[PDB]
Amino acid sequence: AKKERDMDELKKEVSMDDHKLSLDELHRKYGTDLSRGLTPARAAEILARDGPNALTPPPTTPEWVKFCRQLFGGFSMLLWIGAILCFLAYGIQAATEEEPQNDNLYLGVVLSAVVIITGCFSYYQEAKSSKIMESFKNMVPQQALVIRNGEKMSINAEEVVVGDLVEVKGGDRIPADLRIISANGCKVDNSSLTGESEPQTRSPDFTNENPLETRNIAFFSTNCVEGTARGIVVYTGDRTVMGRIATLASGLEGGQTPIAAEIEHFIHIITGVAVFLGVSFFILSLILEYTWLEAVIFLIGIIVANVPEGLLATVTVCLTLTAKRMARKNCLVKNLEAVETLGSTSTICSDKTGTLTQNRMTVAHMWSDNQIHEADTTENQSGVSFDKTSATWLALSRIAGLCNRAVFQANQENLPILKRAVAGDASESALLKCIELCCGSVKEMRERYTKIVEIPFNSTNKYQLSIHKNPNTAEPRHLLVMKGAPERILDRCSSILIHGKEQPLDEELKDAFQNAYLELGGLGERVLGFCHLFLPDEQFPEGFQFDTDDVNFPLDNLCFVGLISMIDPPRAAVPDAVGKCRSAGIKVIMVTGDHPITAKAIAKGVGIISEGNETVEDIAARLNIPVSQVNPRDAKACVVHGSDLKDMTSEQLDDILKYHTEIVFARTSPQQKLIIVEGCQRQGAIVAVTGDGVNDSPASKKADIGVAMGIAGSDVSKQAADMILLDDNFASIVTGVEEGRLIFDNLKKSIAYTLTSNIPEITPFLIFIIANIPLPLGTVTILCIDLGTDMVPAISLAYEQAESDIMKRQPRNPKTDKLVNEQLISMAYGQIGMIQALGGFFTYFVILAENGFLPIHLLGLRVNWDDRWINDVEDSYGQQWTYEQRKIVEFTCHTPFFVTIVVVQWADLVICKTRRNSVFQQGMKNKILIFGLFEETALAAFLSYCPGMGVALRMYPLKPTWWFCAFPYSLLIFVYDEVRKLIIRRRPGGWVEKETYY
Amino acid sequence: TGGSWFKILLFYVIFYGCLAGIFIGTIQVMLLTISEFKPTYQDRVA
Amino acid sequence: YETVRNGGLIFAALAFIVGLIIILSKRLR
Ligand SMILES: [Mg+2]
Ligand SMILES: [Rb+]
Ligand SMILES: [Rb+]
Ligand SMILES: [Rb+]
Repeated sequence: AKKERDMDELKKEVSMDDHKLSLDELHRKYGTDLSRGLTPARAAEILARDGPNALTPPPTTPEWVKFCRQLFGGFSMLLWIGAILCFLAYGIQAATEEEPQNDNLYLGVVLSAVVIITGCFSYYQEAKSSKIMESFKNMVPQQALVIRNGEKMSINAEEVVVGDLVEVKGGDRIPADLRIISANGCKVDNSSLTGESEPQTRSPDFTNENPLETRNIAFFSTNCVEGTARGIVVYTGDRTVMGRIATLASGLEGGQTPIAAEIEHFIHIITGVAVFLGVSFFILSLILEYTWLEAVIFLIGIIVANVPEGLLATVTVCLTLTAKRMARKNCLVKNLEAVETLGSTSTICSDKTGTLTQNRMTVAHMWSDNQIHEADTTENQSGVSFDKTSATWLALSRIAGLCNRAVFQANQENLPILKRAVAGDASESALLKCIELCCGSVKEMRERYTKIVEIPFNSTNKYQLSIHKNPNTAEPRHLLVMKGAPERILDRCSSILIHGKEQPLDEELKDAFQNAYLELGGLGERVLGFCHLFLPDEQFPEGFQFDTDDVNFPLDNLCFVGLISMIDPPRAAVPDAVGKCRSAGIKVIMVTGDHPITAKAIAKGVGIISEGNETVEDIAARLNIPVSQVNPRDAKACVVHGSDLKDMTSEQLDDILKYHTEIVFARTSPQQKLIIVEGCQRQGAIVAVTGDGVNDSPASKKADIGVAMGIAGSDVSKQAADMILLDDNFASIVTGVEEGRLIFDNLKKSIAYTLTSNIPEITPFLIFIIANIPLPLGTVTILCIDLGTDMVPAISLAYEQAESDIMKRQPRNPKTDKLVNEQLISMAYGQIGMIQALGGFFTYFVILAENGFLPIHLLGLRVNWDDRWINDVEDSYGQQWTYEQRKIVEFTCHTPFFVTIVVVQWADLVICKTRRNSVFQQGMKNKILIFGLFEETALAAFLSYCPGMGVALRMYPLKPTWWFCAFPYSLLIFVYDEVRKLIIRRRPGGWVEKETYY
Repeated sequence: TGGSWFKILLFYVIFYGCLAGIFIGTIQVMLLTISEFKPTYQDRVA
Repeated sequence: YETVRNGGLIFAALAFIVGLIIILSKRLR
């Protein structure tokens, strides 16, 4: 129990193992009889010492500390310091808290609830996101078969101590990490470690890449697929290899979601002026020239007139939408903010197998007729067949079909011939399936030609054959067929097909053959040799006795029919969907535990790599590695084997990582995927990781945004990811980077506006001090614009569509190009915020003018204990026009000002609708906005004539003009920025205007 | 913090410049209609 | 005001009623 650079940073290493030691040494190390087992007494003696074989979820179950975020949440600080300060107002009262009983106390509880509610949105933005170890610890088996003091007994995996030997049958999960001391035909599936699916085998002895690749170790998560074995627990639970990971890909934390970290840099700037004035006036004004209760009522105002009550709660919605928008196209989202990170994304990291490729051995090509062929390497799509004409294939067809042990399980009615259930193995089922796209059903073809004898698949001696009886009662009555290593097969024939004929083998074709071979091997697909023979009759009469595992019938001078290559093909989309991410300047990289050859050949296959392999020019010229090669780095890309990444330093990676666009590290340990991701991140970037298997877990966390794979993924890989493609359509990454980039913009617009109206809300109280000209705008009135009026329009902005070929610009850097900034503030606080100001300030006067205008008068403290005693401009305003002297601002002015703000907010909510295009040669079809712009303007009126609540609010203004006042202004607005946009344009590079573009 | 941090301010007062007279005028022509010395509107004792 | 009483609100219902009658009408588009 030390620091973190150790408790969760001790995985930058991998090795440290003893399995490359004599059974004697082993036995001695654990002091355990390698066959009688271990003593039960000794058993517990160790469990009560070492501690149960099982994982333990991280200490976490807090459902508050996260809810209670608002206690800093957004602007809830000032709100709290405000609604507490304005909760004091109702206190500092004397002669029976008069009307101030209604006000203050209420504005305190109101601003009070606000904070609370402004939190639920500053909460639903980060739904309880956790539970990895969950699945991991749910991957260990329940029972376990281990040998002790003699017999073999079964018990709870948890009870397996280090040191004893356990037996594992095929189809069970390996109890713990163990070094097999003996086995028989054991084959374990290492998916969850290598990431590859083809079964590996287990030998009691051996050695190799000392720990992970030696055939004498079995791993924690993995499971036995066939055969049997007995080994000795070298590591238990939390201490295993998958334990180290299970722990790592759990206790590790990502951090700040870009978009969500932008919800910071501005929350500060706004909260910067939040006091620069806020307190400034409390001081530079409240100079004992106003009563305490005055300053404070003035304090709690600017507060309210500053924190955009309705805004964060807005972005929340702006997110919620672009989420509930992508989900209709699948690629579900578990964490909102992610949505706008996928757009800020600069680099993508992908698990080749399962993600890019579909992970299913499929026939890639064929060499029937001295000519190459390609097939629908897809998930049933275009390309369509290779031919299917030439009788030659006809033959090859059956071969692959008969010389096969494959089948299907349930009835599988679903036509997904390719998505159906296999039995045998990749190599073979790959073939079976291939012979179902066409040539009817093999099951029937298997019964067409009945099998009488078969020589088991490759038995070290390469090849596999079987003799069936031909029903075509004309030519031979016995057809034997075999396939095996391409080399072997060929070099044991004497004649090969051609459309149907049988020209003899020789030098001529033995060439085009080698070509096809090496020419196919190059693409990195496995190739098999197919051939058959018709055993002559006068040599084998019906009923002839063939001796199974014994020489008896021909083997040489057979007929070579063809070549077939299979591979793990790229998904349908993957091909160009990658290019699209490039179209968008996004860098990619292949992080795979599979082997080099494959990784590269597959990299080239999906654009990940174009022209300029390093180690190739090494041969394509100055036949060497160092020399005029290495240094020159004349190579734009390269393939890095994990074996070497293990011996590299921080900067060493940096170099390799950012000195060329290799896009491919192969054979990598889980940790490595992450250490790789980290390295990408440490260079100030936003990286996303796409995976499927559990080996990704880690990298699917340190990664800014993580993309699982729905079905092609582990019931964990997903638990660690942010996005869950449920159609595995790897193109959604693009239909996600776009939709994300959209909301970045469609948020500024949505935000700029949502606060420009902040100005028209402060100024009143500010002037309200410089020249005691009666509260133009009311506090209880402010909480009714950002949190009541501009609501739907802020939201609306979000729906606003594009503005250009977005996927044409480099990823938005994250250190410079921010969200909120001068460009914005200047153009929304110091420009329009002002013009709006006048407007509603102007209306303030007219609202008094046509009643008792003091364009030169006014400027005076309007007490209320006096009652009548004074007035202005030929009047007697008192108890009658005192209750009333304010009815010109309360029920009025505030109201007309109020409406005027709305009224200016129209042209705002249209000048911010676009960021660079005249609403003219630009869609003005935001159905939502529009029907809201009215749903706003209207509420306004209902809130201005609402027969009752108008008490706790304003009053009946003179419809004919108590509205149009600001109207003269809304225009200038619209007219103003409209020119600049057109200004920004005529002069593209722009000057002061584009310099203060936005 | 900005090359010629000055111009940005210059074409900033001119703004409040025009933005001001504009307030003036809208307020001028506003009065050019108030009335003859100041009208008076619907308010009475009770 | 024997005018904008039961008459200034009907005006507050010409662009609101287009909220659950016309905006709710973008599906039959
Ligand atoms: Mg995988
Ligand atoms: Rb505000
Ligand atoms: Rb994450
Ligand atoms: Rb605002």
